[PDB]
Amino acid sequence: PRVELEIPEDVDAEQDHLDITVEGDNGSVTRRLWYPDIDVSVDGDTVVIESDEDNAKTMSTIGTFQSHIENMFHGVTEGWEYGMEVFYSHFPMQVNVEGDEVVIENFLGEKAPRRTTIHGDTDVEIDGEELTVSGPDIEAVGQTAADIEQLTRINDKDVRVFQDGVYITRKP
Amino acid sequence: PQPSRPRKGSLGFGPRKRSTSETPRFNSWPSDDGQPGVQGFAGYKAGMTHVVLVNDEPNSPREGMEETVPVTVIETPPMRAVALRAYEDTPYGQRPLTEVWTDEFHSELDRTLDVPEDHDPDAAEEQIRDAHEAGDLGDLRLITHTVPDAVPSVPKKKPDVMETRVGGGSVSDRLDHALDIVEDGGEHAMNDIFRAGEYADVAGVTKGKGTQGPVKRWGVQKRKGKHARQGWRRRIGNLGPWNPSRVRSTVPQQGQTGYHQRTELNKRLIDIGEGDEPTVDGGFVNYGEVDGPYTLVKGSVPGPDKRLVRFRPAVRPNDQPRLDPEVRYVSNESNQG
Amino acid sequence: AEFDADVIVDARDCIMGRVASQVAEQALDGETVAVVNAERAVITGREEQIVEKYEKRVDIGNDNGYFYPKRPDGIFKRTIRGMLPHKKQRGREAFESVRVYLGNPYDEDGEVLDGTSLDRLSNIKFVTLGEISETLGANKTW
Amino acid sequence: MEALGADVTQGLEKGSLITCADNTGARELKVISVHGYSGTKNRHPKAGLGDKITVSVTKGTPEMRRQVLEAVVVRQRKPIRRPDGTRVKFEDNAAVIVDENEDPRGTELKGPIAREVAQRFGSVASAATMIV
Amino acid sequence: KPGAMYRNSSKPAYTRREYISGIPGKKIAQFDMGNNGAGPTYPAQVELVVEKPVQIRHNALEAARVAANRYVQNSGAAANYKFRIRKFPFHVIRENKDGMRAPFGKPVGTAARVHGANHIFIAWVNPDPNVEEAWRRAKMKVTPTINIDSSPAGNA
RNA sequence: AGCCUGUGUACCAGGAGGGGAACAACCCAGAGAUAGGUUAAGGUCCCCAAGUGUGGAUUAAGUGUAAUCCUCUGAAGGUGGUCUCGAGCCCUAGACAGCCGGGAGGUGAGCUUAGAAGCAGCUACCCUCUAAGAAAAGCGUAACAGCUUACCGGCCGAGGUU
RNA sequence: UGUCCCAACGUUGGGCCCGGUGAACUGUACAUUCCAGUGCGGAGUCUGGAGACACCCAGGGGGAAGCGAAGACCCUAUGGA
RNA sequence: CGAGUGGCUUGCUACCUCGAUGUCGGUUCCCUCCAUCCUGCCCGUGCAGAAGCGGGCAAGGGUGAGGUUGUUCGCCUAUUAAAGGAGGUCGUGAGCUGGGUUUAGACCGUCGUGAGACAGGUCGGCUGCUAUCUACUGGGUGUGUAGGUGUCUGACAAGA
RNA sequence: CGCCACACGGGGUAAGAGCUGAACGCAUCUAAGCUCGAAACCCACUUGGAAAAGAGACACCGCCGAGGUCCCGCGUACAAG
Ligand SMILES: [Cl-]
Ligand SMILES: [Cl-]
Ligand SMILES: [Cl-]
Ligand SMILES: [Cl-]
Ligand SMILES: [Cl-]
Ligand SMILES: [Cl-]
Ligand SMILES: [Cl-]
Ligand SMILES: [K+]
Ligand SMILES: [Mg+2]
Ligand SMILES: [Mg+2]
Ligand SMILES: [Mg+2]
Ligand SMILES: [Mg+2]
Ligand SMILES: [Mg+2]
Ligand SMILES: [Mg+2]
Ligand SMILES: [Mg+2]
Ligand SMILES: [Mg+2]
Ligand SMILES: [Mg+2]
Ligand SMILES: [Mg+2]
Ligand SMILES: [Mg+2]
Ligand SMILES: [Mg+2]
Ligand SMILES: [Mg+2]
Ligand SMILES: [Mg+2]
Ligand SMILES: [Mg+2]
Ligand SMILES: [Mg+2]
Ligand SMILES: [Mg+2]
Ligand SMILES: [Mg+2]
Ligand SMILES: [Mg+2]
Ligand SMILES: [Mg+2]
Ligand SMILES: [Mg+2]
Ligand SMILES: [Mg+2]
Ligand SMILES: [Mg+2]
Ligand SMILES: [Mg+2]
Ligand SMILES: [Mg+2]
Ligand SMILES: [Mg+2]
Ligand code: NA
Ligand code: NA
Ligand code: NA
Ligand code: NA
Ligand code: NA
Ligand code: NA
Ligand code: NA
Ligand code: NA
Ligand code: NA
Ligand code: NA
Ligand code: NA
Ligand code: NA
Ligand code: NA
Ligand code: NA
Ligand code: NA
Ligand code: NA
Ligand code: NA
Ligand code: NA
Ligand code: NA
Ligand code: NA
Ligand code: NA
Ligand code: NA
Repeated sequence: PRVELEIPEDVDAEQDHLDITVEGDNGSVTRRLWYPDIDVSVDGDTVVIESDEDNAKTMSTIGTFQSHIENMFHGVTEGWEYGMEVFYSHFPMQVNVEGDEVVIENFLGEKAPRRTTIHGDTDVEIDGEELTVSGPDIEAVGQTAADIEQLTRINDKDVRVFQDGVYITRKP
Repeated sequence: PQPSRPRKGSLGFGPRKRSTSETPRFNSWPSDDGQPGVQGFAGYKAGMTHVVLVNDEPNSPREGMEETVPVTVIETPPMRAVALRAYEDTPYGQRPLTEVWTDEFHSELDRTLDVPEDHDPDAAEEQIRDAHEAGDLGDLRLITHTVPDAVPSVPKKKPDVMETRVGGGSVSDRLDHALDIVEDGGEHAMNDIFRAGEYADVAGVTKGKGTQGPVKRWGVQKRKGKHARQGWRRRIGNLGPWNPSRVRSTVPQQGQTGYHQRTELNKRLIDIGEGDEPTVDGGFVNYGEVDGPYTLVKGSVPGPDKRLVRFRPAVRPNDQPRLDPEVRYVSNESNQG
Repeated sequence: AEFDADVIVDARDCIMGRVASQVAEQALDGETVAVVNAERAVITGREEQIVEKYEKRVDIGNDNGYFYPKRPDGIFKRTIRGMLPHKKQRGREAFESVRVYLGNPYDEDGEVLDGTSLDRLSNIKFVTLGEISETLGANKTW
Repeated sequence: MEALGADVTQGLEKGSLITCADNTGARELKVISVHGYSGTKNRHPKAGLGDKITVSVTKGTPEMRRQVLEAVVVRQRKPIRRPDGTRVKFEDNAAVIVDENEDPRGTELKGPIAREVAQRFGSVASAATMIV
Repeated sequence: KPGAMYRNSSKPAYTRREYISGIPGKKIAQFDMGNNGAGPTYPAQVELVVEKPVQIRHNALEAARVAANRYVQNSGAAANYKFRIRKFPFHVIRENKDGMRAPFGKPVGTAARVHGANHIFIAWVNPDPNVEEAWRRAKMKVTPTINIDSSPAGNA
């Protein structure tokens, strides 16, 4: 097999060994694409994912590499953003970004603040009861969002009753 | 049904053999946080007395009130860092590289060592600095020793030598600091390292009791009821099961008990002074009278009167330091009666 | 320190056992050998299982004892001992005239024995001796 | 529980017969258990000052006898160490019957009581005649 | 008692009732189910084919047959289909319930001997194979692994 | 059952030597001494004599590297893990999926019922517009609304489905 | 009331070292073993591995299916009383 | 109804020991297993909370004291986070104990003509040995590394 | 029976919660990659440890003399040693 991805005019993608870096106006993202017998290369204008095998496991990865790369293209140009909405019922939940990590205070009356460290060059801009996670690296971003939502996870009581927490509102 | 019960004694202090060096050897040092400094000091145990203090604990419903504390007195006269030893990182751990010695030696340091008569301080210092440049310099420590002669109650004069790590800011900054200390005469004091109110880990070789039975050596029961009248009183039921057909080392047996090294963690330094204020009337039993640089350590301290004990800034404290505790009274009443 | 190795072998990206097999065969022919860059040797397999075996070996034991290395250093050497009749005179000789090192303390670059090399390009299920050691709890002195 | 503000040497055991320092109609008590206590193979459960124990009435009024009530140790013969290093010991081992809420079943407490007991059992305390 | 005790065809044939007495009755209720009034005039005919010679206790048969027929009530108590269990528990079975002394056992039950590849069950249905499911539930209660086979039916 | 009791036969007993990790009866093998040679069973990465042998394919579980067996377990039941081979049907007159748009009216059918309007129950299930569109397959409502399946069109582009 | 919680300290005679006196039990051989396996199915000696520098002192007895007694139980004898 | 795992129960078998491999219970002391009673992390719920119920990972640690009974088991009490189970020659008598089983004495009941019997009860009724080897706990002397003093390193080992 | 001291925190996982993601345009926590996550695992901490046969390292003293044994007074040590 062999797939060819024509890189966007806005982007530049270079690669040495198993590492691929994509750079655009929005930034740069590097990724390790390592899988048995799958060669990835920057052919001037196009990125080529090729292998000599065709068994399901390979094709499986090939497809994974593809989307992975395209997501990079998108990230360095348009970028990636996740929308989130803080929500509480009795205790006013206070979400602030302090340093390289978002902090949630007074969650369910909790004296102890809840926090998580942001991943990579992800921007977590908070405006009122709305959050916006953005960055050129979908992996980082996607996780930063997810962590934030996970951070208000609750197991001890009924969730249908205790719904406080921050949630992903819009997925890229 | 046979009730459960925890095994007798711990398997964390073994083998339970006599110690190699009557002088303690820390196997862990504090973290390199603050400024450059020697991470240890020593002295000779003297005895015990209590002291009244002001509840210092902020979380105590008694903070501010009187409180009698048991304190062990320790004569901590000055010591002398006679040399700076350097270690290099290697595929097989840390290894001593060279050493920087001095010329000014205590009149009686030759009762233990073969004091240097010809030593090249600078080549050594160079070798080290070239190691650091290459970045193969491992931590740095000072060969130190005590001055038993300074302590009348202690019969020995032959000094007790021991290496102690120097932790500081940058390696370069503490390397220098070390050299400065050594170069002088190596002379330093408990004040230069500790401050009353701080916590310290006190090492030392416990009191020896020769061979003892399992009952005392491991805390196993004595024979009870009628079993105690039959010819067995302080022997354990059995050395094990039929199979495996061998006696497992984990079974409590007779042996050398005491005279083991013990590093007692988080001891609070109640006060570092000098003079004869802590000394008791009649004289500390089997020791003598104190009157010079001393330390007051809260609680107990391993080892018997006259044994060399070693201090180190706690490596795993639990509380925050509450400096210089107010001492309203120190009992000087006779330890006899 | 100083070892007149008639042969210096580089284990980096080489299948431990396939190296050990040949290193034994040679030492028994009277060859003094030195294995270099142990920490970079590899063994194929599902990492998780592989570590369970080695970890089990560290835990095995009794009063009589079962001393198993944790450093990629010994690991390799014990692997080689297993291929020599180390309790016979001949064997102990062949085993003693062999030495494994972390990295390379020599000037020369070791050679790579035929059929012991692993292509990282067409291989993802394998582990580094060093990796194994870090799990066992060794002190990454390399 | 709350810190007694002292160090105690349990002077009592399961099976121990103490005095009922109150006018409930119960004269003697028999320690059966010690609230919150778990001992060790062969160790007789021990109880001391300020411990809430379970009891059975050994001597007293017919209607009080044989009853399994709860109580609190108010005094013991074995010494207890106070913050200033002093030791304190009483003339006997006595306790006071108490209820679910820890309020004295009785009206009056006969004899002295260790101050420390206050810091745990108010109503008992606020019922005391003499508090040493 | 377990099937492991009588599931193999290792004993001689023991079926002569003229020399055996005390034979427990068969738990099997019926051998013809569905519309037995009508004859095999159906488009589709599937069969449950056993894959290894074994012995099947009347216990297993009844439980295997009920489970399927009882389930074939996805079609109605008087639905349009005919079910058939072509095997009968002929082989008598004993148990030695003295130790090994005079151990010839006492009749405790009967089992039908099925050879590998025989069809123990046969159902007739119009293109409405709910039956294929009635059998995933039937060979669920018999010792052997089984093959659900369809004969007249190319309406795939 | 490494159980009890027959039968035919070969073995152990009373049978060495070679192999099987060890091991009476499993494999070769029936054996005077000594000597050279070639094999048998079994084996050729090391321990250990001889292949890190050749062409090709599968497996990723360290499955496995375990003829036989007290000894080597692993079963009914399950698997869109993966490889191979076959059959039917659909597709550049654009398939399979996804996304967009459409999903109309007579009419909220009749009947029952205060009520019922696709969708409580009962009966029927008719024709118009059109490129589609049920007298409605699933939710949802007190009943409506609302959300979608069927059905049609577009975008897209290669095989797809059983 | 130390039978117990729960053990402590002490006294006397031993124990330990020295001089003198001076046995016995036991012994196919070999023997520094451990974990598994195998074997007449309960191995220091076989097989695979592991561990193991030699000698000596004290100890409490896990193993040698430890030593001591041709099993008193059970069955068998064309036994005895 | 059907397929299994374990080797704690019971039975089957008669391979091992009758020139003896000391019995039951308990006790003391040691290691282990997980099929987990508590403790940590989880999933579901007929999950509002609190308290539970069911399930998953997990054996680090814990799992105790008493009343009757020789009892194992079990019944009962009060505490408890919980008061889980099992293997180790049903671990453990060259360690203890000796209540029970199982000698000789004796009674009662039933059977027997009788001597006497009991898969009945009962009162009484013995616990040997100086450790050769091995094992382990502690303690020394030599030799190897190849002149001495002092200070360390750390392959690995133990811990709850 | 009295008194003193005995963490936390890192790292990797199970179950489990998730991210990105294909085979299979969709979907999907998994197939490649990744974030988290147990009193359990590794480190941390205590204790032993040159007999680790790769039998170690450093400083000084000494090879006609450094140091050590015996000797004498005693124990912070001890059954002999
Ligand atoms: Cl006892
Ligand atoms: Cl070990
Ligand atoms: Cl060997
Ligand atoms: Cl691979
Ligand atoms: Cl209790
Ligand atoms: Cl012949
Ligand atoms: Cl493996
Ligand atoms: K016997
Ligand atoms: Mg709740
Ligand atoms: Mg006796
Ligand atoms: Mg005194
Ligand atoms: Mg006084
Ligand atoms: Mg007891
Ligand atoms: Mg014969
Ligand atoms: Mg060869
Ligand atoms: Mg296997
Ligand atoms: Mg087989
Ligand atoms: Mg061997
Ligand atoms: Mg005989
Ligand atoms: Mg007889
Ligand atoms: Mg006669
Ligand atoms: Mg015996
Ligand atoms: Mg489990
Ligand atoms: Mg355990
Ligand atoms: Mg009792
Ligand atoms: Mg037993
Ligand atoms: Mg037991
Ligand atoms: Mg005996
Ligand atoms: Mg014994
Ligand atoms: Mg004896
Ligand atoms: Mg008796
Ligand atoms: Mg009796
Ligand atoms: Mg009796
Ligand atoms: Mg030698
Ligand atoms: Na005796
Ligand atoms: Na006695
Ligand atoms: Na025994
Ligand atoms: Na491998
Ligand atoms: Na090990
Ligand atoms: Na019979
Ligand atoms: Na089946
Ligand atoms: Na023959
Ligand atoms: Na053989
Ligand atoms: Na394997
Ligand atoms: Na006494
Ligand atoms: Na023994
Ligand atoms: Na089984
Ligand atoms: Na059995
Ligand atoms: Na015998
Ligand atoms: Na016993
Ligand atoms: Na556990
Ligand atoms: Na009981
Ligand atoms: Na016994
Ligand atoms: Na005995
Ligand atoms: Na963790
Ligand atoms: Na050495």
